[PDB]
Amino acid sequence: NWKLLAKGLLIRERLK
Amino acid sequence: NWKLLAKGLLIRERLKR
Amino acid sequence: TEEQKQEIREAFDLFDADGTGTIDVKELKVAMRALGFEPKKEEIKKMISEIDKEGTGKMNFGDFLTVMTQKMSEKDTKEEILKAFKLFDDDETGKISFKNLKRVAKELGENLTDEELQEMIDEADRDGDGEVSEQEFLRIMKK
Amino acid sequence: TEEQKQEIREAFDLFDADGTGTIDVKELKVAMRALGFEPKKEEIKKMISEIDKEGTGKMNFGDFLTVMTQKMSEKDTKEEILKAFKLFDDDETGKISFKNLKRVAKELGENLTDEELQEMIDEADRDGDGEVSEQEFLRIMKK
Ligand SMILES: [Ca+2]
Ligand SMILES: [Ca+2]
Ligand SMILES: [Ca+2]
Ligand SMILES: [Ca+2]
Repeated sequence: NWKLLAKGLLIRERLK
Repeated sequence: NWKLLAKGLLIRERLKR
Repeated sequence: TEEQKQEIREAFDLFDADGTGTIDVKELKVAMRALGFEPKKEEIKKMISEIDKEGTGKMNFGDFLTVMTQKMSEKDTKEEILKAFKLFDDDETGKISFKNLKRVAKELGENLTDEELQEMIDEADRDGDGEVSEQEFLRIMKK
Repeated sequence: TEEQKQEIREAFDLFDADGTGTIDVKELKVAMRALGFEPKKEEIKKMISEIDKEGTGKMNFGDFLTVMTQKMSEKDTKEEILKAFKLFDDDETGKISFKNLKRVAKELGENLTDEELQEMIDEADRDGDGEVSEQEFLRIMKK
């Protein structure tokens, strides 16, 4: 779950 | 491993508007 | 949710016109249908056995609400898993191939060798046809 | 890229003014510094052992280039991992707390129970202080 969330955060940041 | 990838796909899709 | 709980009460009450507080367990299939499920034969067999462990032939509303809550949760989980399957199966071949899996892993910045990707296919590939069906994916997503 | 491959070449040649094609392995720290790395004592010890497994005391360009490409890629991912750390640690306390994790899971639409979130803290919290440091996060990410 740490990898999942970390990558979610980085995906979101990029899309913004 | 299947789970991470599956959830990763769902997370990416959610984040797209 | 209160609106969903109300809908479940209304479906139960269809089969309790006499207001006994119970319905015949044999009405389960039609009650479930009213609520938008289409349970398979094996699913009905298993549920009836689970609902009526004392063998009375009858179920009360609390029993019915518990099972319908479970089934709704299970349906939501299934639909989500199937949404993920489609995200793997981007070529719409109805199966997750080694190609789809490699593409996903790469896209998600996950570094896996072909041997490691083949190992995932083999793990999921219960029927031995070399790719991953919806049923196989469902199975492996709930473990 | 070729641009950075040239910076690496220029840094190497600083320590080979006699044009032998080798430099003393003892110059590794200063050469890495030239390239903008500040390796710790333990890292230097490890690299020198790794680079000079035959014990000659010298290194050639191909070997320098190999190690520097690896350190560059390691650096890029560390920086990206710490970008994610800062995205968890939005209160800038320097640790990822249970609160930070819960917030992230909610914002990203992952339904984790408090028990599952606590499990994640415990998994990462190697030093036992109840929160997750950059070192712990780096560890749990690079595995
Ligand atoms: Ca496919
Ligand atoms: Ca199969
Ligand atoms: Ca914090
Ligand atoms: Ca800690």
